[PDB]
Amino acid sequence: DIAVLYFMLAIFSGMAGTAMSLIIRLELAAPGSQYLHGNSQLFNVLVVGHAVLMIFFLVMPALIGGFGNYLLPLMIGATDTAFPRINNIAFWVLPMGLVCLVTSTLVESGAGTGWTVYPPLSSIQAHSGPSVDLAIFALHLTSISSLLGAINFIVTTLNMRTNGMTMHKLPLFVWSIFITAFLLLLSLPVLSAGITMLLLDRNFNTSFFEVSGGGDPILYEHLFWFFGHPEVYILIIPGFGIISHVVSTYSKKPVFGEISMVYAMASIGLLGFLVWSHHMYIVGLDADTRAYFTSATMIIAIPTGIKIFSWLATIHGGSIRLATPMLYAIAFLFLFTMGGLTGVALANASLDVAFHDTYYVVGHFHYVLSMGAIFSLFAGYYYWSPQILGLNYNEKLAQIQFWLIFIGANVIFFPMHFLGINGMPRRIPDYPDAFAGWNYVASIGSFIATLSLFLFIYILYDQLVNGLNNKVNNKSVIYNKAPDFVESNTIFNLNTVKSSSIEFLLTSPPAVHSFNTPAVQS
Amino acid sequence: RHQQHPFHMVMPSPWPIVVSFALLSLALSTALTMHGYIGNMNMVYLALFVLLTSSILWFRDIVAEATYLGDHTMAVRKGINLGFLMFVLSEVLIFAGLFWAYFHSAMSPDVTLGACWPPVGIEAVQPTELPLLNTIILLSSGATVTYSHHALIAGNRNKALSGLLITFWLIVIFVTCQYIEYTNAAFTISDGVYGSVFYAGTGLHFLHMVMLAAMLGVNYWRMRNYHLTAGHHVGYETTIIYTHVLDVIWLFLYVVFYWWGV
Amino acid sequence: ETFEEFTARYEKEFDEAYDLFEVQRVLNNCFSYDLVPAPAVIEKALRAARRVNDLPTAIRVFEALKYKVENEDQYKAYLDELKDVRQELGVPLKEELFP
Amino acid sequence: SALYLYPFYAIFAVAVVTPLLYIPNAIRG
Amino acid sequence: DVPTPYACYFQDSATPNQEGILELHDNIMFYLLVILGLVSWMLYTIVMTYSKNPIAYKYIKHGQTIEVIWTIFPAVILLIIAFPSFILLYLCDEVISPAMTIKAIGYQWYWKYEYSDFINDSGETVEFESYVIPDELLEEGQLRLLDTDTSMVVPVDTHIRFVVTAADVIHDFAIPSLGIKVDATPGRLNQVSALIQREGVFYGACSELCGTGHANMPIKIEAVSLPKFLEWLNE
Amino acid sequence: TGTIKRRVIMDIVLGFSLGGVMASYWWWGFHMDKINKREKFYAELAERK
Amino acid sequence: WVALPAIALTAVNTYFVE
Amino acid sequence: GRKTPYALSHFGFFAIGFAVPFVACYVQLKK
Amino acid sequence: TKHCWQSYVDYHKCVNMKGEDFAPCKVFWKTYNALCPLDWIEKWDDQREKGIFAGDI
Amino acid sequence: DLDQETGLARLELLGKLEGIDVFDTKPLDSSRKGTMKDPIIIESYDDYR
Amino acid sequence: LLFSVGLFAVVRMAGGQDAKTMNK
Ligand code: HEA
Ligand code: HEA
Ligand code: CUA
Ligand SMILES: [Cu+2]
Repeated sequence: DIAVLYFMLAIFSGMAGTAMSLIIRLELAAPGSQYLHGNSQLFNVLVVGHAVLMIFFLVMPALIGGFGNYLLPLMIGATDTAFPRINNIAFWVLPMGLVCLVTSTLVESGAGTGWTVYPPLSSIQAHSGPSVDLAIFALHLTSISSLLGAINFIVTTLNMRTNGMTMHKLPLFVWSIFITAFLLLLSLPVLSAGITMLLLDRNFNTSFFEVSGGGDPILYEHLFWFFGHPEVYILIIPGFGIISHVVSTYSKKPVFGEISMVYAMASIGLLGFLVWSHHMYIVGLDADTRAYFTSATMIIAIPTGIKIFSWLATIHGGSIRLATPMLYAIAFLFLFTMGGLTGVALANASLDVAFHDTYYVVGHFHYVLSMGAIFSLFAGYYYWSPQILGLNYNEKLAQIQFWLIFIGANVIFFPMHFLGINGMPRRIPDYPDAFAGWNYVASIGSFIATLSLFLFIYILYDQLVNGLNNKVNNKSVIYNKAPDFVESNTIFNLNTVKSSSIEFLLTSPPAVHSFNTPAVQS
Repeated sequence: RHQQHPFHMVMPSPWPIVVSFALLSLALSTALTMHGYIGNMNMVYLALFVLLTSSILWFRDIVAEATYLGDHTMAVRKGINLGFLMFVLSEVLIFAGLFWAYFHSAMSPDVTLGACWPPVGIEAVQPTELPLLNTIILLSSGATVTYSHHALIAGNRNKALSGLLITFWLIVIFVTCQYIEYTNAAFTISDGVYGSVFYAGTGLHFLHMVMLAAMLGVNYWRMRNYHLTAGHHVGYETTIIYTHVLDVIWLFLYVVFYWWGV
Repeated sequence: ETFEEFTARYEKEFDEAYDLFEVQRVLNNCFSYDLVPAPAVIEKALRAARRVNDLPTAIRVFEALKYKVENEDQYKAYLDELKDVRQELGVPLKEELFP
Repeated sequence: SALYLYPFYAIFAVAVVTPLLYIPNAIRG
Repeated sequence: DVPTPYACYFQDSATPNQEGILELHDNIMFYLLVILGLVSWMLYTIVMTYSKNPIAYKYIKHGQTIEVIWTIFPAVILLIIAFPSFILLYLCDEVISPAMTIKAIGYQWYWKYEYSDFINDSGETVEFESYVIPDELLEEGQLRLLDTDTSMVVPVDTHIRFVVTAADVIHDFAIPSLGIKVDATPGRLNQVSALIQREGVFYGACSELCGTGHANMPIKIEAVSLPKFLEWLNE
Repeated sequence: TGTIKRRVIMDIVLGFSLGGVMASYWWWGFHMDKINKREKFYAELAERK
Repeated sequence: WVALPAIALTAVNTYFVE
Repeated sequence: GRKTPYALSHFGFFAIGFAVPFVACYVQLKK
Repeated sequence: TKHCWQSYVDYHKCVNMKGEDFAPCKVFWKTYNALCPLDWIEKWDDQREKGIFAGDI
Repeated sequence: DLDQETGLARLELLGKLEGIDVFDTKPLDSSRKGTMKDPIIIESYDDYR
Repeated sequence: LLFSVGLFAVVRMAGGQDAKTMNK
């Protein structure tokens, strides 16, 4: 259905975003080498094209909606997504925004001013290169399209619940992206209102986030925070669902703590809205207010810790089978524990006053968001891809892609925790002379990681040629070897095509109209 | 007996309306960003008109699916009801964004340009001449449709048409009165940090209400072709009342500027 | 939950063998718990292996206890009692077989 | 019917042709 | 002090502010590193020492009381990690002590300063606009992109307040050698009270982006004693 | 109980111990290097004016 | 019915004031 | 096609998707 | 000090109106010279000579 | 609302007053053996369900 | 990894700071 083009546009935009990574880091190698435009002419335009194109165009559609519109109805048992007309709306809205964003890059000067476009004089003074209106419209359509898919996923896992599943033992990806869309509702239209406010300010000269008229930019600063903090929780929580499923099926289908897991995910969904706070702790709010803020970011750090202790208990005591998605899950877990550690580090009160807009926070958020989200999307593709695409994915090249990604991204984003505390500024085009050390090996690592992306492209072209002696069966047979089936059902569905080893039983590729008969749980 | 799945299907992905709405939104992008700095006055109105027309085409095909082909059932009824009842709670957030923006601009005083809010140079309207009629006309709108609903349940036609048409002819009068209020206002969009937060938290209702009048004009054209019936609960039948709850929360906006603001 | 009610309950469930994959599935799950299997359970296992007309699962239970046997001393003790049980069974060690 | 869908298809066709004619003026001034 | 190539830590602490930040930073890094040693030993032991046999253990989603034990354990980690955060915020936030006032304002490519703690013998509030040094004007001895021509000069052992605003896309001055970070908003002002420990020129840079000239905005400050600041006439 | 109970107890307790000794030698070594170097430098600048 | 009619009559009486 | 149903459209499609930041950067550096 | 607007209005609603000795207003004059900028005094003197300065007077 | 196309609203009203539901809403767990000697019975308007 | 590091070495090393002596 929508999923195949939905994934093709994600890969297109991902190679565009890695090209932006290539250009930005190739400039950041040595002082003033590759590009003469060390200014917001072309360079801050490149970092905004990079950031907003890649977060909005890659992790957001593939992680929520691709696995959503292909794998939420197939895991809950639904025929199609409950409003089949507006997935089609939202996804065809998306590449019009890709055209809108590349038009924002192309025009005369370029008002690209970072992905978090702060008002005070991003105003009509910058609109001789009026790009930033096109950038905020591309973000506005991506905003409403993710909203539309969020409503669709909520209503699909509400009314089209197949008579198997009650609300007490639900799958983790299903309940995961239900919490994700239920969390997306409560944060999207606030920033839609902020888009139309500041667009009215920079078009029809009423200027309430700007300087004149006593306009105050801190209202917008609260607004885009209040959107962008649950935005990154949208960025990670279906990733937690996918990591739960791969940690399940490659080691041990008895996983640790389901009801505890879904309670912890609802705890993250509760406590994740009301701390927009740490992102500009520094600005000079009140002391009791910022102390309450610092205290509550610790309590948003608790339940994710409970979840990763649960998966730590899960991989323990199970027959691990080190395929490529199990390597993705174990690398996910190791790097995300350290990223949440540095989260607690930045989460303190009196340390953002030394850590804001430096490369220490940059290494931290690249660490959690890049490692977590892209390792989860890696696990999702190399996990569900022979089911949907019907072809086996040449396991040895998947192994070398994993190792090459791991060492490349690690040697990129580990030196930033050294470059940051010494006092690098953020989005610096030309850094001082005493910072030339670690950016060189960061550039080496960026070429390593884009080589691994090109290796992924050769694997994606190798998805044509039906290897049989490379990868056939996840969760190899226990003690049987003469009987042949998918070897695991911890609840006894086994109805027609749905079971407890959920949706591995459709066919390869699944039919254009599956689910004729309603499934049942034991 | 030959049976089936209760939830239904539509025309497949090569469908002109999903490409139409998307290329339309790209035309709206080019309109809003090329009239703003190169100056094409004609086609932003063309983009708004083609948006309205494609919305009515999309709506006409889905109401053809509703009644002219007869697809929806009780599960799909509860699904559309719950979806566009959670759409109310989604609208509460974009509401509360402007609500909290004005709450911050009035609770925290800007030390320049009238530290007391409303500022020195801008004077608010007295809430007793026209707005005392506005709260009561919204209260009557919210008070007579809950009897119009029992009138539609009871099966008669003249009483339901009476309550319905006095409600919505009355709110056409409300469209005219809000137009004359925010025409006769002295301070404008370009004033303070007060003007285009107050005019924003009235123009949102202006946008919602012209969309509301379009939606109920098409609802009445649907009513006059014997489409809707008191047993015809198809799914559009229940999505017509919740804008009264939206007007109750509009009254909740309305109260924060009169009793607590000045 | 304890040792003895486990032994009784799953020997009662275990004399419901009647088949190849049924006895192999109940061998799998009754072997995969968090306790070492009783010698009476493995005597019923070998007798059910005689009932279901299959020899290599009667080899497979022995390498399964060779992994799970948690030391070498209990392994030699099981080799003794299971050795004269083999003399009344006829099943070989893998270490006696060399595939 | 479709007798109004044909001129609507026409005005949509020009409404998605002419902004693509607008964008070289947007890049070239 | 100054950044250095291949640097592990940050610059030298000359404030009780940076002494407290370094102390609390080593505290939180200590708790972070016991948690990292934990999870590294866990993942190595599980993945390597569990080669396996093809059975997985039976026990399904459970473990109530020992699981809630290791959910109560992060809470005591938070309390012990957050009490020094509370005492250091209480020690750092207050500004009541009498202090010299120097005020800054920055317009997209520079800063300028004003000395009005003490109406001097001339009685005039002074100004100087701290611009940059471009490629042609390079003193080859001094270091590039931290080159501010007209330095701040501040007496040692003196409480100093930075009561700043800005315009013209706004941004923030941050000197990581002494640890300052404020808003410099167009309409709102804020202070930060800080003495200094030693003498010596201290270097900083601009945190928040302003746009086409976010690169070329260096920020420095010189630290002298009381009589050398007393001799600093023609301010 | 059995082997998996013995292994979770020994494993988590030795993980506590190894993380504790890694961060304890780290904090002792580097934090005492800080107290030596910085308190000696402040001793020079204060006791020698 | 009584919530609609008499309250709407009082509404039309209060509307004629201003 | 006769030579490219999807044999080169993957390579060429990704070449375009990698090369459009290059031509955007080129026309923005030319200004 | 806190709410610099109150300090400025305190010694600006001095000798213009409310004829007072120059020393208690001079205390707040010295308070405004520190702690509060000097470039914007041209702006909030233009606001006063225009007559739509935000002070109550 | 009778005599309209697609009488799926018939058996909601019909099954509402007589019991037999419309679109086989009901679940199943017959507390069985799962054994090939007596498997769970399969009823369909087809040979595969 | 060798092809990545070698490609990095043979793409660009040109036009940096003034001189090592200037740093001194
Ligand atoms: C999906 C991405 C993602 C995720 C999940 C997080 C999660 C967290 N982030 Fe981060 N963060 C970002 C992405 C993310 N962040 C981005 C993009 C920015 C700003 C950049 C900008 O926008 O430009 C940012 C900014 C940011 C700041 C702003 C500082 C500044 O601007 O300089 C801070 C400070 O508090 C912070 C902290 C945290 C914390 C505490 C968590 C916590 O949720 C993590 C908690 C997890 C655990 C703690 C790990 C598991 C537990 C243990 C291993 C065992 C027990 C240990 C403890 C509980 C003590 N984040
Ligand atoms: C989506 C998240 C994401 C990812 C993956 C990356 C990946 C990379 N980023 Fe970026 N980056 C951001 C999001 C991301 N970044 C954000 C928000 C900013 C801040 C912007 C600013 O504030 O202006 C930023 C900023 C940023 C900076 C500026 C620092 C600043 O001042 O803050 C630099 C500097 O060179 C940089 C480099 C890189 C590099 C070399 C990679 C490399 O890791 C790239 C190599 C990785 C890949 C190979 C992944 C390929 C992925 C796919 C194609 C799809 C997914 C999976 C497949 C199916 C293959 N990034
Ligand atoms: Cu401001 Cu740089
Ligand atoms: Cu955050």
